[PDB]
Amino acid sequence: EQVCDVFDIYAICACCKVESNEVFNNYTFRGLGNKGVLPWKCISLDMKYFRAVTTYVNESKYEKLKYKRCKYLNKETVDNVKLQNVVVMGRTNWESIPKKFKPLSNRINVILSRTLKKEDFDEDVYIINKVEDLIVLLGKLNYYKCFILGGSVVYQEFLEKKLIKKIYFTRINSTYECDVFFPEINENEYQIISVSDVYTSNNTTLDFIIYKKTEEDDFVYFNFNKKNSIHPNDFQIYNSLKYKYHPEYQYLNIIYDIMMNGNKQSDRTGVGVLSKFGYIMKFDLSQYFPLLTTKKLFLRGIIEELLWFIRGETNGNTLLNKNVRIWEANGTREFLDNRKLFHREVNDLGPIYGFQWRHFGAEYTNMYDNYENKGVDQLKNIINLIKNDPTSRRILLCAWNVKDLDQMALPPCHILCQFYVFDGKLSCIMYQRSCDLGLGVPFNIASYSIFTHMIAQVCNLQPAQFIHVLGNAHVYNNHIDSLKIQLNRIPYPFPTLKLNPDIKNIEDFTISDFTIQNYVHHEKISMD
Amino acid sequence: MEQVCDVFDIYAICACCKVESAAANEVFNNYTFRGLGNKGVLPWKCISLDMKYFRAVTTYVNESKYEKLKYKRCKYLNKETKKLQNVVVMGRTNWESIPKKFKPLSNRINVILSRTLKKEDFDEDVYIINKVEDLIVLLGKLNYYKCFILGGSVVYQEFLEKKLIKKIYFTRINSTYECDVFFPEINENEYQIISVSDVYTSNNTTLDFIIYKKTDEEEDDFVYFNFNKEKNSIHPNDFQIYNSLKYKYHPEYQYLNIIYDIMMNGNKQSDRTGVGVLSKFGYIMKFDLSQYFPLLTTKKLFLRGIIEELLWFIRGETNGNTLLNKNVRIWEANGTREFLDNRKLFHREVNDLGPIYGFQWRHFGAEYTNMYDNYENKGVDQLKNIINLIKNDPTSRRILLCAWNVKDLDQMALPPCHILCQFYVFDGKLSCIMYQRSCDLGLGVPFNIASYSIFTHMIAQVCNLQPAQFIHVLGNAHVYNNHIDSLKIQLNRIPYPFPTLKLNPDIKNIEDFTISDFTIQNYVHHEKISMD
Ligand SMILES: NC(=O)C1=CN([C@@H]2O[C@H](COP(=O)(O)OP(=O)(O)OC[C@H]3O[C@@H](n4cnc5c(N)ncnc54)[C@H](OP(=O)(O)O)[C@@H]3O)[C@@H](O)[C@H]2O)C=CC1
Ligand SMILES: NC(=O)C1=CN([C@@H]2O[C@H](COP(=O)(O)OP(=O)(O)OC[C@H]3O[C@@H](n4cnc5c(N)ncnc54)[C@H](OP(=O)(O)O)[C@@H]3O)[C@@H](O)[C@H]2O)C=CC1
Ligand SMILES: CCc1nc(N)nc(N)c1OCCCOc1ccccc1/C=C1\CCOC1=O
Ligand SMILES: CCc1nc(N)nc(N)c1OCCCOc1ccccc1/C=C1\CCOC1=O
Ligand SMILES: O=c1ccn([C@H]2C[C@H](O)[C@@H](COP(=O)(O)O)O2)c(=O)[nH]1
Ligand SMILES: O=c1ccn([C@H]2C[C@H](O)[C@@H](COP(=O)(O)O)O2)c(=O)[nH]1
Repeated sequence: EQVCDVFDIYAICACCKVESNEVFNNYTFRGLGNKGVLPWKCISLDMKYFRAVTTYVNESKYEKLKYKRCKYLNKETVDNVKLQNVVVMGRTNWESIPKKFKPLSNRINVILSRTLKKEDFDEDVYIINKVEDLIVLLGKLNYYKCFILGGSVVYQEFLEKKLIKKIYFTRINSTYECDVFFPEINENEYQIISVSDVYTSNNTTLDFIIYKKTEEDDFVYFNFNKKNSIHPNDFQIYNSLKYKYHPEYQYLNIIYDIMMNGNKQSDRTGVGVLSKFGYIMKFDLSQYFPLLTTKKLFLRGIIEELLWFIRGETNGNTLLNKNVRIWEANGTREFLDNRKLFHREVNDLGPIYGFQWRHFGAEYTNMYDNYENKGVDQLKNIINLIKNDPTSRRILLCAWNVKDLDQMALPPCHILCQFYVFDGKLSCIMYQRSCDLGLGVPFNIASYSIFTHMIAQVCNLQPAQFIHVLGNAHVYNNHIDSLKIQLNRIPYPFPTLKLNPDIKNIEDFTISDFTIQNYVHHEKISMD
Repeated sequence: MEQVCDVFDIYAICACCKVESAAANEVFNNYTFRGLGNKGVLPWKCISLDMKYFRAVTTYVNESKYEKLKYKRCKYLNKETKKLQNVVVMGRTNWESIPKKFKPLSNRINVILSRTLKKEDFDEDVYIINKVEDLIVLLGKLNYYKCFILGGSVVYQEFLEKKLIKKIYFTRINSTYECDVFFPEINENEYQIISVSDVYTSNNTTLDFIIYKKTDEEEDDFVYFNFNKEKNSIHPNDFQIYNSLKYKYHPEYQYLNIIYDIMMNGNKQSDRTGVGVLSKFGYIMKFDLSQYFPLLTTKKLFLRGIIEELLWFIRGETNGNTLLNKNVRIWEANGTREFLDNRKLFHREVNDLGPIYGFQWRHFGAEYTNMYDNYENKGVDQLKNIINLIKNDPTSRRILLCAWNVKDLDQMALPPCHILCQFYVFDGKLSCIMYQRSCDLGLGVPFNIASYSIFTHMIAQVCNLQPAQFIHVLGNAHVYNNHIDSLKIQLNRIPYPFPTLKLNPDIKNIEDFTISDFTIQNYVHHEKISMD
């Protein structure tokens, strides 16, 4: 029997990044305080979380805890003759709390001090001289759970003395000056078991993770009727998590589903795939920018491609001269000839995305022609519908021009975008007919999330949801080993995207107008 | 105080078919499914999935939960506190109908009610009882998990009348057979449906399974992660039946649950019509066409028009008169002089709908002139192309049929709501995704599901494939305000097992179907609803 298990002693903390290709690990989030106070001004949502966790009590479960504690102390009663949690603090910590919040409401307040005396305190608020006097006080109290609230000294000694059953760890994804830090967590001592959704509060993203020390028959009946070379230990870390609420799991769960249940199919490359048909993912752009964190991703190229689209260009050389090689293989002489485009100049990609967005229906000649005022300017049309008729159900942008497919270097994977406006907020669905989960889809989420921001800003709206509909969704067999590595990495809180606020027209964006902030990521993975 | 059926966990399990009586404008209720047996045996040759279910339910035990049951029954009786098995009780006629190679039923304690036979007349390991009261006595002496009454009709009736049944596990066999004995009519005041299963096909019939009921560290962590969960003027009891159900696995709940979500959480918006809506953005529904045809059952739907509309599409027609002459009025309001003038289509003849679905499917990119023109070999015949892709390049990820022709939208009576179909082929089976930009949940979506489920069958058949999944992606999904009260009624109806769709197998080209090549079979449905 362990003391922390008998007396249910937990730690709860909130750590930021600290002012120093930077490498990342859990120890990236370690900033606790600065000059006796919190490193940040105010992060309300963590405050609300901290209070919610340290005040919550379950009466109907206390008798099992009381029974266990008395058995361990060779007693029949807590006596030895309104349930609340206990919260333990350091003196410096208790001094940093403003007066009007002390003692903490609905909690048994305990202060570890070597200089304070209980006479100038109340009797509700206890003072104890060392760690051992806590265990004595807990054995004499009725309480639900015991939360170590810090600070840095208290965390360290409790952690080395193995008195912590779980750590409730808030990751504050921003950087502050700090002089005190959470002690490094030994991953052979604790491991992450649950990760929350990602949130925005007071101009920072944050999430919540949990470290752990290392009728109903009718349901069965309805399951009376309930594959690929993938082994248990392959996804040990992935399957060991209990709560996977981070939105990155929307992408990772789809990969897991394809690996476990996908259909074996052949492809042009001869690599072969596992495929499934029909998925949705939803990302809340008001709370985070969903740039994958379980590997490193770069954004300059996909931003340039998007600016290239908006200009309505079809000339692959424009990208190539900026060393954006997304379309290079699709514009070679051999690739075009295999498309039977024998009279197409190298890197002339034909009436692809940008041409369809600005000139749908115009006759394509070559990438140097002047198409001004030719065909339908869809992009201008949708921006005008969003501004002037926001409840239209016809706000769609379509790249799948059936008449021009064979003239394109290849037909679009991103068939269409539809927009939706409510209470000054813009959402976007993108339908993708063909989804390379390992390589393409991480970039695709970023492209159309950025696009949704761009459209929202030029329409004086706030982005809300990017909604990604996947058609033929596949994992190439040569990515399977790399994706096994990636599925067993635990996501970090997402970054944020900042657009130059001065840009008010869709055509005025330049590469320098986009900034990714606070991107914390695992190391790059060559998909192979 | 405590009821006998509660102490001893006495359940009924049965399978009921429809019974020959049939007519047009037939009314349906729970009592529609009441056929138990014919001439002392079952009315059907063999429905194996029900047999599998019946075996799983009546053989399943949970050892962990026995100790609580053992204490409960000891307390009731004033008693002191091989493998666990269930008890199964059969009437003598029921026992005699089971082939010998299955008797006594495996892994279960067998009990037979009889007066004309005594234990000496049986070779098998079975208990004979001659009164219901003796079963209760026997149950007090045995160690067992649950007690299931297996019929026949006499046994069912007397155990219901004695109020000895705690739950009825009831299979609805959605086909008609000759019957001479019948499950008793169930009292809605005495028993209510609490769970409904997925719909299945077994041995050329659909069926589902319903249940009538008699009328820790990580646990706290879950509370923690919900710390930030904090609308529309809809009352609780308005969805009393809908929220009473425990398990809603019938595939019709994919539609019903979306309606509920829009009513509870939808956004109040204006719209092009002026009625106003509640709306949400982005849903997916999946229907398994190998197991059922998803024609909604919580209200009456007709399919003749949408089939004729689909055949009109495939012919490439844009002439609304063609449908009107078949007394199909789906497109009538979009073809009037007034409607076309408001579309600024002043030079368009009445009922000339312009370059809409049919024209885009057979002639995408051709210049539209009028509904009477000869368009042969003009534009892209994408319907022909995707059939050829499905036959000759089935792994292609480019098998896509698109009605949203951006150049032609303003020439259309109205822009298409069904933007595109993508197809997927694996293991000789065809699946279809349809993307719908705008979805009238009350009136349009029920018909749209049916239309594209039929189209998936037609494309599957002419490509010698079997239909697998119809997948329906909703973009702007809305409920019109004038539909809300109709939908409140409908959401409190329990779905029936789905019908089946059958096609003339001789039709081998997509263009060769006629209205008489389609048969919907065993459509059981609630009353038609006027959405108002
Ligand atoms: N972000 C977060 O999650 C949290 C951050 N903080 C920040 O942390 C900082 C303070 O942490 P820190 O500076 O380490 O000070 P602490 O909060 O660790 O308290 C330290 C004091 O507590 C007393 N104490 C500590 N250990 C013992 C012991 N074993 N027996 C008796 N008395 C003991 C001593 O006071 P004496 O001199 O009487 O011995 C010591 O000086 C502040 O800036 C605060 O804002 C605080 C709480 C949570
Ligand atoms: N589809 C389904 O779910 C099921 C269908 N069936 C069908 O049901 C039909 C048979 O049902 P049914 O005809 O009603 O006959 P039952 O199976 O109900 O058994 C009736 C006989 O059981 C004995 N019995 C019943 N109650 C008592 C009692 N209280 N005390 C003593 N003996 C009793 C008597 O046998 P005796 O004459 O020896 O006294 C009575 O004649 C068959 O067609 C069978 O295939 C059967 C089970 C389930
Ligand atoms: C940063 C919040 C927090 N977060 C998590 N996850 N763990 C913690 N150990 C933690 O610190 C709580 C103890 C310290 O608390 C305060 C410290 C400084 C100022 C105010 C407070 C508390 C307040 C103010 C309003 O109401 C309170 O209770
Ligand atoms: C239709 C089955 C059934 N279905 C549900 N839902 N409820 C029931 N009360 C039920 O009857 C089971 C008792 C009678 O059973 C048989 C009757 C005729 C022939 C065979 C059997 C039993 C067999 C054969 C295979 O193994 C068996 O047990
Ligand atoms: O932006 C893109 C472009 C391509 N792909 C992937 C999907 C397929 O693996 C392949 C497209 O080839 P086809 O589906 O046309 O065969 O590229 C993406 O995921 N995103
Ligand atoms: O097959 C159809 C055709 C139309 N609608 C509905 C959706 C909208 O309520 C209305 C079309 O209006 P707009 O989206 O074009 O405004 O008709 C459907 O649900 N299904």
